[PDB]
Amino acid sequence: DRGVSTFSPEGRLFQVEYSLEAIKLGSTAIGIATKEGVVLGVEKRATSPLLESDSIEKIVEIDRHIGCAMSGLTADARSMIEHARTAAVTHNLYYDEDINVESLTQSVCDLALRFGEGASGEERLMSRPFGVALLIAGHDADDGYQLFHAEPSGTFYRYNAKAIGSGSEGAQAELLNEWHSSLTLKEAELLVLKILKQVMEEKLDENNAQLSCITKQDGFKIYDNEKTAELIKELKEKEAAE
Amino acid sequence: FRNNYDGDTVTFSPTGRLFQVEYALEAIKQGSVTVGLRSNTHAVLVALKRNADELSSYQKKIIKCDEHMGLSLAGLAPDARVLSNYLRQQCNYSSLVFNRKLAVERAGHLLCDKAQKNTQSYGGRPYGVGLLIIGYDKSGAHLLEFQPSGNVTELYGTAIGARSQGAKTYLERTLDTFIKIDGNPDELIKAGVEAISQSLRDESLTVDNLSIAIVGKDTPFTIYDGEAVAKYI
Amino acid sequence: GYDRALSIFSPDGHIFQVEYALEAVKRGTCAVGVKGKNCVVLGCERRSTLKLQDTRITPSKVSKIDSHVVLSFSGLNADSRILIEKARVEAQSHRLTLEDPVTVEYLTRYVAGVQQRYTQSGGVRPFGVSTLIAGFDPRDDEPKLYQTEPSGIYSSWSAQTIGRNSKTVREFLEKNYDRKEPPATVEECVKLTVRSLLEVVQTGAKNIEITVVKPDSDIVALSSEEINQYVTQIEQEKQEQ
Amino acid sequence: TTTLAFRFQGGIIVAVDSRATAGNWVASQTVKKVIEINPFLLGTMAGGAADCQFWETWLGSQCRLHELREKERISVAAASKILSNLVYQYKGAGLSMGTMICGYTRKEGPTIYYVDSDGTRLKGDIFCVGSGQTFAYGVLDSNYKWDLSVEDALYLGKRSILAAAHRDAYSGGSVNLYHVTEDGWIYHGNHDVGELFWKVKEEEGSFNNVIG
Amino acid sequence: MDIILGIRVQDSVILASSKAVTRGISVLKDSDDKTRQLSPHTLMSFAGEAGDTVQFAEYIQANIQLYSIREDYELSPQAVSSFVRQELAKSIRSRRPYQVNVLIGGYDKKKNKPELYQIDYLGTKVELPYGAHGYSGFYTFSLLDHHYRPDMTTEEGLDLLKLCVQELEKRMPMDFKGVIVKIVDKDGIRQVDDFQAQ
Amino acid sequence: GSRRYDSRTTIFSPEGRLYQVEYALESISHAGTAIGIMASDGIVLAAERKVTSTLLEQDTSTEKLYKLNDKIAVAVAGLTADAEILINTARIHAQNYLKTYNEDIPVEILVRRLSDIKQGYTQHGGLRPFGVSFIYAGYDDRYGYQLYTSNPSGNYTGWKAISVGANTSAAQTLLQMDYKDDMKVDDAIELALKTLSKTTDSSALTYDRLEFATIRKGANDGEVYQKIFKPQEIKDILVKTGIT
Amino acid sequence: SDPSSINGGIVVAMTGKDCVAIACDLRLGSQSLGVSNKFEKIFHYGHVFLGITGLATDVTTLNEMFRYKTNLYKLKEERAIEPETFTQLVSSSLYERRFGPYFVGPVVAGINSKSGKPFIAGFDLIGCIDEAKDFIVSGTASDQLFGMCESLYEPNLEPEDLFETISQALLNAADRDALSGWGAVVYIIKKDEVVKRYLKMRQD
Amino acid sequence: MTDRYSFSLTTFSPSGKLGQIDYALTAVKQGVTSLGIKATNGVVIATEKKSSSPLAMSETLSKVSLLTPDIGAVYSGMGPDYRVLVDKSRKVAHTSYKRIYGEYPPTKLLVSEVAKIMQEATQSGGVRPFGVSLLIAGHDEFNGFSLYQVDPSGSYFPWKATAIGKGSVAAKTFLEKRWNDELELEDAIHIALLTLKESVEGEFNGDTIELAIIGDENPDLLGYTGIPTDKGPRFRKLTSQEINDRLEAL
Amino acid sequence: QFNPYGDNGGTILGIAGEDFAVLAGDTRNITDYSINSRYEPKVFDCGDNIVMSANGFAADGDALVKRFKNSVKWYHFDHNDKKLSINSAARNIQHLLYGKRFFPYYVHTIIAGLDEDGKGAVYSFDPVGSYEREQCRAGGAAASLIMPFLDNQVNFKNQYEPGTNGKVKKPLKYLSVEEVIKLVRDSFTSATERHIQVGDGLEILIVTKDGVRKEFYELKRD
Ligand SMILES: [Mg+2]
Ligand SMILES: [Mg+2]
Repeated sequence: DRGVSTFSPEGRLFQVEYSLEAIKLGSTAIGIATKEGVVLGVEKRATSPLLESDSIEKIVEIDRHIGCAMSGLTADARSMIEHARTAAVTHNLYYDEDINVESLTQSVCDLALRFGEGASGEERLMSRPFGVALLIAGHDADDGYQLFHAEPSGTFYRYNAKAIGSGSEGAQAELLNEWHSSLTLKEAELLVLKILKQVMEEKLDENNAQLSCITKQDGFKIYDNEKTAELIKELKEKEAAE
Repeated sequence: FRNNYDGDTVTFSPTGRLFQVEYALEAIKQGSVTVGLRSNTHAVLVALKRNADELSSYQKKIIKCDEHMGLSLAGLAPDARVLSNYLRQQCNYSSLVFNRKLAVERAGHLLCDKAQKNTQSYGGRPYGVGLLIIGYDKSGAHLLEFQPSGNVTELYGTAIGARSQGAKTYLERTLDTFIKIDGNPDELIKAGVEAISQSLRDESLTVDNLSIAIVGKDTPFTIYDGEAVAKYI
Repeated sequence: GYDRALSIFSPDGHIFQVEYALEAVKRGTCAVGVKGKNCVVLGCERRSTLKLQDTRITPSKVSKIDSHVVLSFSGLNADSRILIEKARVEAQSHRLTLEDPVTVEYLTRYVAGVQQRYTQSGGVRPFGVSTLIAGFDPRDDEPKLYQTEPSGIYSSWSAQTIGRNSKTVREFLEKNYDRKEPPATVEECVKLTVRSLLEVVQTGAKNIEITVVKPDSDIVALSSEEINQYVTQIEQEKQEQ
Repeated sequence: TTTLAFRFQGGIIVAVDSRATAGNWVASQTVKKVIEINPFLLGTMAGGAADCQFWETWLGSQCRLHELREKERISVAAASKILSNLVYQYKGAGLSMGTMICGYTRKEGPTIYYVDSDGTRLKGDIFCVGSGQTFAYGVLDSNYKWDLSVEDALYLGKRSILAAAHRDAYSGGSVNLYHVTEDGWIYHGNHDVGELFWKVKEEEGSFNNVIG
Repeated sequence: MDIILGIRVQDSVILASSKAVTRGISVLKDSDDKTRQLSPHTLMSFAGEAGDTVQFAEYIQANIQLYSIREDYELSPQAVSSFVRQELAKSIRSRRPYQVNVLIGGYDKKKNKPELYQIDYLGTKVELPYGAHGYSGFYTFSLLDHHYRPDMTTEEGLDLLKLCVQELEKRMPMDFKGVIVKIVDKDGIRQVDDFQAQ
Repeated sequence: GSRRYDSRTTIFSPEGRLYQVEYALESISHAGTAIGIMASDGIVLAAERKVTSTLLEQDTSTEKLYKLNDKIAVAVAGLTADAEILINTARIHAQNYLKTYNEDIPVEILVRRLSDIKQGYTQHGGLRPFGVSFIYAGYDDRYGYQLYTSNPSGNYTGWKAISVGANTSAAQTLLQMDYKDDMKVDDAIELALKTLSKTTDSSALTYDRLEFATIRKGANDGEVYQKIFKPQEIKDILVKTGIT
Repeated sequence: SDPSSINGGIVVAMTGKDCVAIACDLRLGSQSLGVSNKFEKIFHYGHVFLGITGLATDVTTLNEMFRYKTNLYKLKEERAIEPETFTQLVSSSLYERRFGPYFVGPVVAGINSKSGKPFIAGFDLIGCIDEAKDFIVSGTASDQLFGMCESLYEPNLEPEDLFETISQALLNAADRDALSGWGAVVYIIKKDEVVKRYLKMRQD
Repeated sequence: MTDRYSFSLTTFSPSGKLGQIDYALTAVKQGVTSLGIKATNGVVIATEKKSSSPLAMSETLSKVSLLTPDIGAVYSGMGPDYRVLVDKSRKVAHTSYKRIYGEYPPTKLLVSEVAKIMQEATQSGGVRPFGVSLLIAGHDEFNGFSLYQVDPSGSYFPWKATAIGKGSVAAKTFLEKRWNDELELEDAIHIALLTLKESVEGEFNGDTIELAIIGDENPDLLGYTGIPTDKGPRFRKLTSQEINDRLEAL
Repeated sequence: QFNPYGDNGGTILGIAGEDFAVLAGDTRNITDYSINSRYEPKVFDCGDNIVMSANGFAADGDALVKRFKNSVKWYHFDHNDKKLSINSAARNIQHLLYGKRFFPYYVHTIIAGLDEDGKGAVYSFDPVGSYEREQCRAGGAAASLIMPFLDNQVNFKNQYEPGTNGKVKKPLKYLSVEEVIKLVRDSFTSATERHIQVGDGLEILIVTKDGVRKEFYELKRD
């Protein structure tokens, strides 16, 4: 066999590509970023009807001003979120202010490539890349509402909207069309909800799709089933026309 | 063949090649393009930033290391961070412990030595990014090119990334001209932009697309992005 | 010193050692847990590689992590011992520093994280175990049932099972458990648990062991006999037809 | 210093003075000795300025983390034991702090814990802490009664600090009042002893060991 | 110091411990419980340095509770004590020894007999009919040396404790604010809610 | 590199089994048979020795029955050296428990601890397991007479009668045949011997090929006595039974 | 502060004609306050006896430590440890903590089961070994004991006689020391049997 | 850099064998013959001095080594592996015994110690088992005389007599006839000499035979007089001359 | 024994105005009775419109100032060129200071600047981190002399309105930069009259949205 930090003849880190694959099998997560907030919606994806849908945590709060949606081997995200939280709280402690979302995100990605078996570069103590990707969305005063996609490669990009997980290419394509500067929080909720509907195998309802948003006024809010259901209903009608 | 000797950086091929290092060099050729060129008074960096979708940002490719040094990256960004961060620390140490601005030549020497450790050590991995370094110091303007192999070279100018060869040849001719652009910042930049355009194919360099950085005599390493590069297209 | 990456990614995005650990889970005896309206029952079938055992001493499948939380598993028996102890300690530690016993969820999240951790640390293989952790949160009466797997993933269930033939018994539960009226009593819940177990245990009184957990530290393991009574009355809700 | 917090019918009262001294030198009279941790948790400070400010601001952080981690607001018991266990780890190094962690939670109700740098953590209904504690207790204990009205409580806590501010050289500046209820802490002002003493003397007719 | 007395009657162990915590010039609390139940039939009383006191107590509690669960059994009183002694004897040679003194009163359900052990911060252990830590012993041991009988009832032991308390309230300089009494017998541990006036 | 020569001793097969453990068990099955039979007033441990000769000194020999503490002993099946390593440490954990609590260590605790040391080699470290299996015979105030068994996977269980080593299925079947809840020590010995007699891969069961041990709680005393039978006594107990 | 004088206590042993005896007092106090009337200081591992004076917690610790060491010794060597050998074990176990000693003063008494000769010995807190043919003294009243023994003692006494000797020695020496007394116990050791007798003495 | 070989080099094969151990036993097989016979009043261990050239000096190589003044060891297999085992064995006899009890360790215990080391080489990460088997002979006040064999697996067993290496089987067979429990040392020496003769291919004399005994106490070898408990070492290496005198009585 | 500490005298004063704030300090540096320098500045511009002075043991003051500037350098690096607000600089310093709580930076520090709203701000620290925002504060040797003056002349303490039977406090108006500088100069001349460590020179750093301006006045050299 060969090491875990070996480069392919095409100039890529195997384990990184491979984890990126595992990420392709995850529940969809979509985030859209508007001048009124950022929406992050995800597909619960219960593997049995006896599983209590509400016990599916795929959208987490990092801080009052930063939320996050995951996609992939969701158990791998626990230590990432923790680090994200501690990183933000700690920042508030040392500087009496909120951490910039980029900064928070950047801190999370610093973990990414810290895997290996004695890689003479520092002390990399993790046996394999994270098998999950995150959608980090939040708001700070300097650069407004922001959405970030964080991959196990250490790179992260800022998107006006992005989809990760199984239905990514399709959803991404749809987003690409529907998105525009002057969108509104509700419109966004809808698109996420709509596009989720599309790529979702089972029929989207309040117990399998989860929406959340983050706004300057109220912060990271995970939408309660009842609020989301109303939107789902508001959608069947918007779609059931033309 | 290859498949037997490319398993790690601690193995030499029967030709005397280090494949992991070579494979590392490839991620650079995969990256976007960036160009560096210096006169006798300024050093500029122009780099084409690369988005992922028409719905995303254009990956930042230039990093300020000190008030007198900075670099544009080509390849694996993380490795760029790790390396620039190291360049930031060594610059800091010189200021703090000696009250001396770090010599680009020395900064170069230090980068080479850092990469080399990941090209002779087990379980480690070469860095996967090339770097264009510019800076002004006690001996004028400088531009340095860094490769994961550990090789660093000082040039009047150069370019790296996909299609780099365009600009690299362009400058190779444009030399006698730009090296004489003394006391005129905007021109060198222009020269840079022209050069960068020699390695294009996609679409013309735009606002979200371009990234330029300049350092010089009475000019601290400053990063110009978008709204401010408009006048340089 | 030993730090070889054992759980690693393969060309398709799978972590084999994690997946192979799931198999060792499938190879272990069944365990079921179903929660009532004021309780939670956890049943387990009994192994059969050799017999002439001393029923008195052998570590049963259901363990108390604390006076109000239990954990049953399916998988490498030895592997489970480590998770239990580690869970117990944290059960004590939590009491010491928060001055409040753990919630089943906390305890779950704890055990879960230990599993995840072993899937990405050098020198170790994942735990070949999956668990059902149930009980009631301090001062609350709403029953708790959670399950964890070698990947480290976890979540809750109205009823669930793990181990060999869990696919078959799950079905029974899926059909016989209505979320509109969970087995509203210790008795019917036990029954439903036994019925489910029967479908695969294959008529064996001494082959089943059931445990019931009620609020406020009331945890009781049924006698070989009381279960046998359930097996008996149950074979009648099949024979009277 | 001089700080108190006591429990009663309408909640908890927390009143502290605001003087900072460097020996006999009055370093300041505008120090906030109450740190508002979360909308239902207050921590009072007494001892080394830095020690308290620092470790209590920190406490605030650890409290927040708990929120993020468990989704539930930290109890006063747990909040307090953090500070306490922290402090106990540093036992023997010279930390100097005496503090009270007051707060309301659905589970515990109004609650007050005294935690000092020696590692003593105690639950109780009335605690006065600081160089002026005795002075505060004197006044506090004699007029304290469980069935006190919120208004009277405020005044009493206020008055007690006044007391200590007068007699204890090391206390003074101004009194800061806080009311902790079922719905959180409610700030009830900053009162300058410079003016409060005189008003109280005239209206109440006390402090007759002074003329004016 | 604070008061820690313990007296082993025929079918129980009664621990009496003072209700005051004083720091400097003020009595901060008048209702402290200087006791922790190690297990349903084992109670430990403690006194010493400000923090070390509860910290050591709760630590020993945690450890005994854990063992209780890992084995679904209750260690004999004698066991719990030997355990406590060793923790102490190891502490005495650490960087910062636990400066705590404890009395352990437990009902040994196997032997069906009450026991009382006195252990000091140095890990000095001894089993006794009655014991005390601090200055209290200086009065009570002679009082008990005289009024104590091996076949006393729980009630007789309580009255004996009463005498002790009285002598202490008469002759000790510090107002310790009374005591909290607890009886450890076959049916467990209970606190005599009626001692402030019996 | 170095990874090149690593066998990965703690990995899972596609079938969720542990190679090294499974392979160790196999090693053990070629080992002399050891048996443990629990009575109502005792426990018998008997073992058949592997590797014999006219010249081997049986007098001062003990290659299969070891004393862990005054109330517990073990019978070994596997590599004798790997055995001694685990024994020396088990003996120690016994003494620690004693010092700490001043009570002899409960048989199961000792057992569980040993089983935990084995499970380790199963999950981390990258070392080969110990090719050993144990039958523990012990007494304690909480459960009295106990017989347990542990193997390379670190799993343990309790038994009324059991065997480890070569021919387990044969012996087990014979034990399931003639064992009954209300047996007695002198009878279990006989059974133990009979069983060995029919599983032996040799001609006849001789004294020099056996190791016998009993843990009796004699009535006229109180202290649990551990008697590791001496050669002459094996010969005797053997004649009594009639194997001769 | 002097660790060796907090608890108080004494131990002494003498050798006789095919016998040895070792005795001690039962006091355990905390400076002036007598705390226990039942604190024995003589222990035995098989047929070897160890008396330990000094700080109680250490006496206890050392006992537990030598039970362990002797227990394992028997399991590995398959015979019970002898005096001559246990002595060395004691010495070395003591020297092992040369710069942070156990404040104790052990005494070893026994009869070699192989040779049958009487053997006794004492050590300072760090291991110096004093092997004497006559007597060994130890404790807070060591001076007193040395006085008694040195005078009272005479070679080859019979068990019955030695018991007197050792007893008077202990008894009297204890009465002139504030920290000792409160009961006494004497062990007469012979190959075959060992008899333990308690003594009646001043309870002040 | 650094010994990254932290995994076992001896693992289990699917047939339950420990390859490296069996292999070490083969290496032993290829080694010269060495034997040990136990008498009622002594023990002798001997072997052949395979002078690997006539230019080499035989005496400057002790295949028979004194471990303590009452214990010896001889081997068959890879000499270097042996030499280092003697060093360690000699050290352990002090660190784990004479420095704690003031007396030398008993044969079985010392043997027990040696064995433990060998075992470790069978399981520790990064090493290969020792390619030797040893015959350790000694005496101790409480066990009398003994003779032990220790294999690369780390197993040891006591013998009335045995031989190891090349001509093991033949020798084991020759001993089984001659041996009996009333042998006085001189006779065992004799027997050992005979047994050795049959394995020895060419020259046979005191310059090619290394035979040592563990017998009576020898005060003339103590080096000092004045202490009546230390009676003298029981291990004696026989001289060339002493061997010949017994050879000339074939 | 080696005494790791020393005292280099000096005195510093900071005053926050409505849309400015100043941080003045004397220029003398001494040791025991000798003058080390008549001109060795101790009030510096740290970038981001923040002036700081850590007065006491110069070695420590220097080390502190160095570590902070650098903290500002890295704040830019790690947080994409964001400007360190004064409140944030303060808290940062608390940590710098408290990190050495068991081997303190024997200094009394102050920083001045404009807050997020543009209003003047001064913050002062205890050698181990206690800090607070204030209207004015002096630190160093002549602190005890100057402080009372400021309470009076800057905060108008004890001053009441004429003819009100002392029942109405003087209107708490806010001084202009011009007045503030007058006060700074007086506070310093006074301090130089009575303290042997204060003198030689006074350097004031004025801070407004327009940056940082430096003013320098001579003081008595005896
Ligand atoms: Mg007296
Ligand atoms: Mg002058």
